Amino acid sequence: RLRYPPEMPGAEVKVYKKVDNVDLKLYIYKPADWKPADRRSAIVFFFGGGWQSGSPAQFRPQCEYFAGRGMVAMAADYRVGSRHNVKVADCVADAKSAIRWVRQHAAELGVDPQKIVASGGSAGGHLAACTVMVPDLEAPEEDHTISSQANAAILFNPVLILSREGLKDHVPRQDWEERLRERLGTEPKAVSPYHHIRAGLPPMIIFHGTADNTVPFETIRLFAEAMKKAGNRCELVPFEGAAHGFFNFGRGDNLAYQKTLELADEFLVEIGFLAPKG
Ligand SMILES: [Cl-]
Repeated sequence: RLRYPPEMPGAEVKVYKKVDNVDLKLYIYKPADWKPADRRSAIVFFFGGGWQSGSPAQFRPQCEYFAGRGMVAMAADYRVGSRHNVKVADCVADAKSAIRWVRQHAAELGVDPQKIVASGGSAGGHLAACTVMVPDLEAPEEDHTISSQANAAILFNPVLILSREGLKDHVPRQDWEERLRERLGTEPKAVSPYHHIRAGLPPMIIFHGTADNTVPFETIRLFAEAMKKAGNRCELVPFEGAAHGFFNFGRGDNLAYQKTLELADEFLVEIGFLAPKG
């Protein structure tokens, strides 16, 4: 019941990438007092759906929230398996193309090109994480010299471990890695945020349910532990007993929705991307 293509009432629509004969769109929400020479922080949301399905509609409520707070907030479309027959590496390239485009067009968007936040849920959280910390896998036909790298991330139960290398798997299952290579369209490590943990990365906040049966909470704890040891600001907010998707607008009386927004907001204030309320 999440429509594709979404209505996105009140959004300005921009095509950020043309590829395989599809126009990939950003649904852009500006604040009421937006003017062209502004230098606002921006946020780009990537929907979840296993890199197979989903809709930018998922993050419309969050875009409206952050536009109300003075950000240029947007939800990005990206290619997925069920509609475009792509693999995960393609989705990653699209997400990188979105951040590049916003940076490239920062002036006309009224945006500070160094305050661009990547955000998303599950598979889309994975994409957001890739824009912050995984090297580009392919050179774009558009905007070649602009960085794709986001300046911060806000992740809603992301997928962050996509390879089993350097883990405590008791037997070598190189076969599992070969199968992953075929599914992902590249070497699994090359789209596995966990395998790119290093010092000097942009800051992030992660919301994850401790009862998540799709993405184990322990994968996220490992990630955050390692990020902190590398000296990165990586705030892990557990939601005790919560399941995958807990944060969505319309779930559990919107309590987790509201809480994640408050905390994401405080994060952005903490890192200097938003003015304190008032
Ligand atoms: Cl779950």
